[PDB]
Amino acid sequence: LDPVQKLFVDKIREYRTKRQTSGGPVDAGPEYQQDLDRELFKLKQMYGKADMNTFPNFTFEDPKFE
Amino acid sequence: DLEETGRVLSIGDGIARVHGLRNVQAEEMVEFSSGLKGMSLNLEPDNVGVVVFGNDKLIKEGDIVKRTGAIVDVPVGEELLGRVVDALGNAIDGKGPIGSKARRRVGLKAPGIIPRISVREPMQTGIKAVDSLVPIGRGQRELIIGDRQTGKTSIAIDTIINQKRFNDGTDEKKKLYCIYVAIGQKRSTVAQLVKRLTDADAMKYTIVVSATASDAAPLQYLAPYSGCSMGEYFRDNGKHALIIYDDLSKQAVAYRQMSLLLRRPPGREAYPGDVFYLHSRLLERAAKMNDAFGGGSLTALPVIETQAGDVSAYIPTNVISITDGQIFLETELFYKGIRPAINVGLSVSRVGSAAQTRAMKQVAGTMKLELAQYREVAAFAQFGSDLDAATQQLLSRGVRLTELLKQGQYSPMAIEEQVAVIYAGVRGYLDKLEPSKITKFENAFLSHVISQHQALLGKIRTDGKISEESDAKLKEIVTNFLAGFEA
Amino acid sequence: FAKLVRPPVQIYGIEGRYATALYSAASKQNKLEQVEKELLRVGQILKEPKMAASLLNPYVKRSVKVKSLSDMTAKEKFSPLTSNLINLLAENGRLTNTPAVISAFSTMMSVHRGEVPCTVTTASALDETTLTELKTVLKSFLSKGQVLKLEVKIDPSIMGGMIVRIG
Amino acid sequence: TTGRIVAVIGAVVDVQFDEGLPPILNALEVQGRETRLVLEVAQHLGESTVRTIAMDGTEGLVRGQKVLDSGAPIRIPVGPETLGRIMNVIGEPIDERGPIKTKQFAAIHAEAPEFVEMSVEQEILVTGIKVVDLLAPYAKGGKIGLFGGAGVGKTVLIMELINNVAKAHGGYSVFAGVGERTREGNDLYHEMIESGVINLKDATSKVALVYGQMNEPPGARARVALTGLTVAEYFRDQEGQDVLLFIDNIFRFTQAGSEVSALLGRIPSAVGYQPTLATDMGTMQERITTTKKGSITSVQAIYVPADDLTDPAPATTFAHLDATTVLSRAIAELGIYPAVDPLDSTSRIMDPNIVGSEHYDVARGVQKILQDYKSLQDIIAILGMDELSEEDKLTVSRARKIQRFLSQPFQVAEVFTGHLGKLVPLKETIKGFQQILAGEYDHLPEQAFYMVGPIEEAVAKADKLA
Amino acid sequence: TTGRIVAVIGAVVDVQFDEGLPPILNALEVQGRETRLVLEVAQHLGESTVRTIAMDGTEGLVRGQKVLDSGAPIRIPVGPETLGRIMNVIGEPIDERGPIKTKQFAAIHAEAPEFVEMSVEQEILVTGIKVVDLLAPYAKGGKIGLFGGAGVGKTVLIMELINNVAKAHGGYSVFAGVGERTREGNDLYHEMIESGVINLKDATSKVALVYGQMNEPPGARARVALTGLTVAEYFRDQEGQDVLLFIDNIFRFTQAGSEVSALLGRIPSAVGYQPTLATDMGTMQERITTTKKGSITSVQAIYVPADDLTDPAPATTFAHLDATTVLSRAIAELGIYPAVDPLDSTSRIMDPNIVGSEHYDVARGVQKILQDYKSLQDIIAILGMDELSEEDKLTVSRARKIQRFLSQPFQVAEVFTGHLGKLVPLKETIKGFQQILAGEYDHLPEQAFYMVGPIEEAVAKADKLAE
Amino acid sequence: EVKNRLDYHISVQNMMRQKEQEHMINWVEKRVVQSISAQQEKETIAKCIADLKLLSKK
Repeated sequence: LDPVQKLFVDKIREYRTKRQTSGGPVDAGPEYQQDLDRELFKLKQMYGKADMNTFPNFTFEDPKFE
Repeated sequence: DLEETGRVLSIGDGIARVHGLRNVQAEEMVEFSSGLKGMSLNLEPDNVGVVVFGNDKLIKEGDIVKRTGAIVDVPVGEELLGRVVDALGNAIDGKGPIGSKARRRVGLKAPGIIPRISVREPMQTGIKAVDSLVPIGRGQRELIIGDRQTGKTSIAIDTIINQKRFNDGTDEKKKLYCIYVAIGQKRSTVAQLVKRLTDADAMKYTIVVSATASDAAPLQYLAPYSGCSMGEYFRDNGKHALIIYDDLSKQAVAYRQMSLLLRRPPGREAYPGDVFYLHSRLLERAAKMNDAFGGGSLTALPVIETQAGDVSAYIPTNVISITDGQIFLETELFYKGIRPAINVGLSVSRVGSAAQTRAMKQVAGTMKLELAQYREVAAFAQFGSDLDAATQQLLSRGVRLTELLKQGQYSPMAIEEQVAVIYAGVRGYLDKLEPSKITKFENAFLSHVISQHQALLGKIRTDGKISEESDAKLKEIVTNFLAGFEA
Repeated sequence: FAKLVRPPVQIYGIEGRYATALYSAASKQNKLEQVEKELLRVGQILKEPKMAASLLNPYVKRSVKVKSLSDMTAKEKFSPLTSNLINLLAENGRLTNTPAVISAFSTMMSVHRGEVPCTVTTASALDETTLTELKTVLKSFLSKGQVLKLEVKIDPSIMGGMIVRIG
Repeated sequence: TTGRIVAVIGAVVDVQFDEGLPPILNALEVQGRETRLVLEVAQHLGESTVRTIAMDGTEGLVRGQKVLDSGAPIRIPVGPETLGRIMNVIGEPIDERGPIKTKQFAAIHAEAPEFVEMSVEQEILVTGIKVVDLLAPYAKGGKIGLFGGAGVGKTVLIMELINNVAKAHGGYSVFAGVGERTREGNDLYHEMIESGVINLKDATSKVALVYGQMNEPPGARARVALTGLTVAEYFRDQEGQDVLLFIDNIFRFTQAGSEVSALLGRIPSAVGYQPTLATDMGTMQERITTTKKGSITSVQAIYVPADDLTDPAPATTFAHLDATTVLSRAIAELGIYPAVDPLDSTSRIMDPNIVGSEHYDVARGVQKILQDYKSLQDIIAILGMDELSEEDKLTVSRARKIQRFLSQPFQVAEVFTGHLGKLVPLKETIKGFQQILAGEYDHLPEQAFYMVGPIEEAVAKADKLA
Repeated sequence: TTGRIVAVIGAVVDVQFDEGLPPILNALEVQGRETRLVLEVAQHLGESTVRTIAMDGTEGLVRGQKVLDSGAPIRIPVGPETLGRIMNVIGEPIDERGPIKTKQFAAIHAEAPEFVEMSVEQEILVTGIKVVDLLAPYAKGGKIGLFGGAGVGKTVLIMELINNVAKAHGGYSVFAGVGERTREGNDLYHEMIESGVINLKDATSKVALVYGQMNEPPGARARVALTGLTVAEYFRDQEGQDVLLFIDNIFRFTQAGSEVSALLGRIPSAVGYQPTLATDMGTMQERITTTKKGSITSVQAIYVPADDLTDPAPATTFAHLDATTVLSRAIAELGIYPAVDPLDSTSRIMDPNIVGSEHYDVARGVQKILQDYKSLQDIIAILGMDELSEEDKLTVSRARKIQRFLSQPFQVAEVFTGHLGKLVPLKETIKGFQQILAGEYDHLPEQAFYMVGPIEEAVAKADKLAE
Repeated sequence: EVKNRLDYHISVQNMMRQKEQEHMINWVEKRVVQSISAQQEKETIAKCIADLKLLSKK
C-alpha cells in the first residue's frame, strides 16, 4: 500500500508471519531443501569433510634429509 | 505519472523510434519503461532514433519513453579505485555500489595547448624493455600492440604492478591510477583478470570500467568514454592516471555495427570515418597537463591487438598515427616462448627522450643504440657464418640482453633492478654468460643485491639515476657477483 | 511560396503534410473553421465505399475516379479549396490516409488547443489547459471513474510494481 | 493472442498481432499450422506488426492467418529425460521415438550469466587423453574448438570422449547437430547406437541429441544452439553438471545468422557476416561456463570457414577459444589415432605462468623434441640417424615412443586402432611421457606405446616382446 | 532570419527556418548555444529548411531551439595579428591569450584567383635537402603534397624542413595544425614559442597557427581549411608575401568532408568518400596559387590512408599537385629517413633548363639506376646471386650508397635520432651523388652515406666508417 | 585447514538468508496485493500527490 510504508507493511507483516513461523521465516519448503542439500554438500567437496562444527586437529612429521 | 512520456514509436533492431518527449536535451540518455535507458541520439523530427542501452528482446512497442532528462555522464569519484564497474559506473562487482556517486559528463573535451604541458616524464613500467626502448612518460597515448593475449594484456598488469610501487609509494605524479577499460573482454576473461588485479591489490588504485564480451554494443562502445570522463578527473585533479583501453578494435566494431544497424553506412573497412574522431576525441583527452590540472595526467594505454600484424588496416593506421608510437610485440617470439616477445623494431616512441628515466638512460640509452646495432646484425647479418668478434659478441651479448628484456610475466621491477641487470650486460659483464644463465643470473643477482647492494640500490633509487660511484660499486658487484654467480 | 501558419496542433506534418497546408491554408482566409467542420463532415461522407472503393480497384482510372468520386459527390458541399485538396489527396492517393489527416487536423480550433499529459487511464482527453495554472486536479475530481489497474494501474500511477522492482 | 499473416515474404512473416506485440523472442505457434510453424517475434515493426521468423517451413499461408502467441519463447524440454534422445530444434523426437518428454519445458531465450556468478576461475575438465589434456588443456565451462580432418573418426574419437569423460567424469553430453548433415547424423545415429554411447534399450545415454540440420531454416538452424544451451544450463546448474556440449558445427550457426541478416535489414557486416556477429557470439559464449555449479563445456565442431581464421568470424572465435584443436591427418596417417597434430593443440592460455611448467616444459621439451626430431625428419631424411648421435637416436626413438604413446587404442574403431581402448589419468600421463623422456625403457619396444592408453601397458608390452 | 533546429542527427543540424533562408553558407548563430555554435547553411533543404552544419557538437539541445542567422557566412578576424597566434576557424585564441584583434574580417570563403591574375609559369624554389631538391625541386610558391604516412617521423620531417627552411625563409608562413594531435601541437607551440619565432612579444610572429584538431567536431576541422586559406591569402596578396603554407593534414580534411558526405544525406562515395571531393578540391586548390601579388609555397602534409594512394582520394590528389612527396614506407621502415620514394615523389619541375642539366642528368642517371635496381630486387631477393652480372653488383651497391646518401638524420631531433648529419647546398648535393657516379667511392662503406650531409664529410665518414 | 570449517556455515547462512528472502518475498508479494485498490485511496494518494503536483509542480 502507497502510503508507501504500507507496502513495506504489506510485505512486512508477511515477514512478521513468516519470521513468526519457524526456522524464523519458512514456507521455502523441501524444494529449497534439495537445492540447499546439493550446494551445502557441494561446498564440502571444495572444502573438505569433518569438524565443520568442531575443531580440526593436525600432525607433524618428516620423511628424510634426502 | 505519465505526465510527460512518449511511446516507442517503433522498435526493431534495438532502434527505437520513439515518439514524443520531443524537446529532449540532446544526447540525453532517456529512460524507457523497461528500466532501460537509451540515449536519444537522433532527433528526427517525427521521432527519435534512439540508441538503446540494453537490448530489444525486452522491448514491446508504444512503450513509455520517459525522459531521463539527463545527458550522458558517468559516475566519477575515486572509490572506484578499489572497484570494478560496468561502463555506467554501476558495479558488477556485486559488493553493492561504489562510493563514487559523483557523475560527470562523459561529454567533455580534450584540453588546449596552454592547459597542457608536455612530457619530460618518465613513467615506469617495471618492464625494462619497455621503459627503456619505448621509454614512457605520463599522459601519453601509446599503442600497445600485439596479437591475441599474447601477453599483451599481461603487460598492462606488470605496469600496473609497477604503479603499485607508486601508489604504495607515495607519488605525487607516479601515483598512477589505473583505469582499465575492458572492451569486449569476455566475462571469463575479465573475471579472471580482475581476480588477478585484486590479487595484485592494485585494484585499490584502480578503476575497472568493464565491457566484457557481453554488453549492448553502445555499452561496449561507451565504456571508454566513461573511462575517459573519469581519468581526466584524476588528471585534472592533479592525479596521475593511466587508462588501458583494451581494445578499441572491438569498440569500433560495435560502433560501426551500431552505425550499420542504424543503417548508416561506414566507409573504409566497413568502418565509418569519424571513428577517427572517435578515437581522437577519446584519446586526445589523455594528456599530460599543466599545473592548472594539478599537472596531472591521464596516460593512455590504448591497446589494439593487431590483426595479423595488420595495421595498414585503416583503423590501426588511424590509431597508430594518433599514438606517438606503438609497442609491437613479436608474437612468434612470444610463441617461441619469449616473454616479452617484442617486435621492438616495431616498437617505437618517436618521442624517445622526454619519456625516459636517467638511471636507466645511463646504461640503457646507450644500450638502445648499441642494441640497435646488435639487433641490426642479428638481422642484417644472417647466415650460418661468422663475422668478427665484435658483432658475434653483439649477437651473443645481444641475445643475452634479449633475455633481459624478457621478464617472465607478472614480474615488473623498480628502476634500479632493471638498471642493475642491464648494467651487467651493457657494461660488458654478461656478454659472457648465456641466456640460460642470464635468467638465472638475474635471479641470483637480485638476491645478492637484495641482500647486499641495497645500499647501492638505495643510491640509484635515491638519485633516481646512476652515479659513476654507484657504478663503481656496481662494477664490483657484477664482477664479483658474476664470479659467484657461476662458481 | 506561402509562409508558415499552423493552428494550435499544428502537428508534425507527414500525412498531415497536407494537414499543415491547411494548417496554413484554412487558417489563412480563416475559413479555418469552415473547413474545420467540412472535414468533420467529410469523415463519414467519406467512409462508405463507392466511387471511393473505386480507387482500390486499381483498374478504374484515377483520372476519372476524381471525376466521379469527387465530381458529383465530393463537392456535395466540399469544395473551396476543399474539393481541390480532395482532388489532391485523390491524386496523391492519400485518400485512404485522409482520416489521419483529419485526426491530425482536428486537434485544431478547439482541440487545437488540446490537453496532453499522459496520465493514467483515459488519460488526458484533449481539451485545453493553461500551463501557468493547475487544471489537473480539477478534472480528476470530476470523475471518480476510469479503470486504473486495468486502465492505468497502480504501477504508473503509484508503483505497484516498484516495490517489486527494487528486488 | 492472434496474428494475421499480413505479409509473407518468405519466412519473414510479417505478422500482425493485434493484441499487443509480445516481446521479441516470443515464440508464437502459428495457427492453421498442420505443419506447426513457429514464428519468433523479431521486431515489433509497429502497426501491431512484428517481423517474425519461421523456423519451420511454409505454405498454405492463406493470408491473415492466425497466429498464436505461446506467450514465451519456444519451449522445449529441459530436464534429464532428453538423454539418449534426438529432438529437432523445436524439441521433438526426430529420434522418431515418440515423446522426448522431460519434466520441464523452457522458453529458450535465457542469456549471458553474471560475471560474479561464475566461479570466475575455471578448471580443466579431465579428458584423460594424454595428448588432449596435455596439449590443449580442456576447461570445464570452456570452449574448445575442433578444427579437424574429415570423418577421420572425429566422431569415433568423440564417441570415445563421451565414453571416457561423459562417463568417467560426471560429464553429460549434448549433441547439437547444428545444420549438420541429417544423413551423417543418421549414420552417426547408428554409430552411436552402435558405439553404445547412445543406447535405446535404456535411453540412459549421456547424450541428448538435438539436430537442427540443413533442413531447418536458418533461424531454426541458428537457434538450435540456444535450445541446446537451454538444456545444458538446466543440467549445468540444476544437475550441477559438467555438461559436454557438442555443438556441431558452429560454422553452421554463423552461416545461419549471416544469411538472415541482410534480409533482416541488418547489414551483415564483413564478409557478409551479420554485424552482430560477435554479439551473437558473445551472448552465447557467456552462457558457456563453469558457473558455480556445473560447467557447460563446449566442444565445438568447428568447420574452418574458408580455412581462413583471420576470417573475421574466426577472429571473433578466437576470443571465444581457450583451447583450440586441429585434428590432423598427418598424424592419422602415422596410424596414430589420435590423429592429433599437437602443435595445433594449444590453449592460448598456454604459459608456465598459466599452463604451468612441468606440464608445459615436458611439453616444451616434447614439442620441441618432437619437432627437433622433425627437424631431424628432414635432416635424417638426408643424413640418416647414423649421422646423428644418440641423443638424436634417443630423441628419435623417444619421440617415436611418444609417438606411439599418444596412440591409445579404441573400443570403437578397433578398425582404426586395432582394438579396444583405455583411459589415462593425467599424472600418469605426463609421467608417462616424462618417463619416456627419462628414456627409461631404453628403447625397449616403442610400438608398444602404440595404442595403449596408459604408459605402463606399453612398458609391460615392450617386455612381453623383449 | 531564424530557424529552429528541427532535427539533429549528429552535428548535421537541420534547421527549419520559419521564414527567409539566407543563401547557403550563411553562418548562423544558434540562439542558445553559447557554445558558439555556428551553423553553416549547407543546403536549403526546401520548405524553408536548411541543412546546416554544426561545426561544434550538440548534447543538451532541445529539439526546438532557435537559431538566428549570423547573417553571413563566417566572419573571421584576418590580418597580421593572426600571426603568432592560434586561431581556430573563428580565429579564437587557442593561443588562449585573448583575441586576435584585427581590423579586417573575412568570409572564410575565397575563390580561385584569375588564371591570368596568377603567375603563369613559376621558378624553382630549391628545397635544400639534397635528395629532396635534387629529385624534387620545387617552385617558389608551389603546392607540394607530402604523401607519407603521418607520424613516421613524417611529421618530424616536415618540422625539420620547417626548421631548415621555414627558418631559412623570411616572408611569412601559415601553419595549419588540422586534425593532428593537440598534444603534438602543444609541444610544437611551445617549441615555436621557445623559438620566439612564435614571438612571445609579437602578436605576430612571422607565422600564424590555425588548428582544426581531430578531437573536434568535424565542421570545425573541415572549415579551418577555408579559414587558413583566407588568412594566407590575406598575407599572400595583401601582404604581397611569400607565404609558406603548412598543412597537417589535408588528409584529415578530406576525410572530414567524406565523413559528412553520407550524413549530408548525400551519397558518400567509393570508399565512403565525399563525391564532391574533386569539386571541393578543385575549387580549393585553385583558391590556392601564387599569383603575382604574392606567392604561397604550400607544403601540404598528406596522411595517405594505409598509404593507399591508389585509393581514389590520393588518386585525385595528384591533380592538385605539381610536386608530390611520396614517402616510401619501406625506406622509412628501414629507419632510413630520408625515407622517400622519390621515383614517386615527383616534379616535372626538375630540368636541364631550370635545374640545369647537370643536376638534372645526374638525377636522370640516378633515377634510372635506381629504377632498374628495384626491379630486380625482388627477383634476386629470393633468387639470390651469381650465375649473373656483377656490374649489376656494382650498381646495386652503388645504388645503396646513394640510397644511404639520401639519408640525413633528423638533425634537430636528437631526441628521436641522437643524430645530426646536415643539409647539403645544392651544388654540393649534385656533386655528391655525381661523385658517387664517378664511383670512386666504392671500396667504401655504405652507412657512411647513411644519415649525413655534405658528401665530403660523408666521405670523411666513409673513411672513418672504414674504421 | 580450520577455516573451511567455519566458512561453510557463514556462507550457508548467507545463501539461506537470500533463499528465505526471495521465497518469503515472492510468496509474500504473491499472496497480499489485491486489497490495495479497494483502497480507492491508493488513487487518492495518487490524487493527493497529484494535487501537490497539480498545485506544487507549477
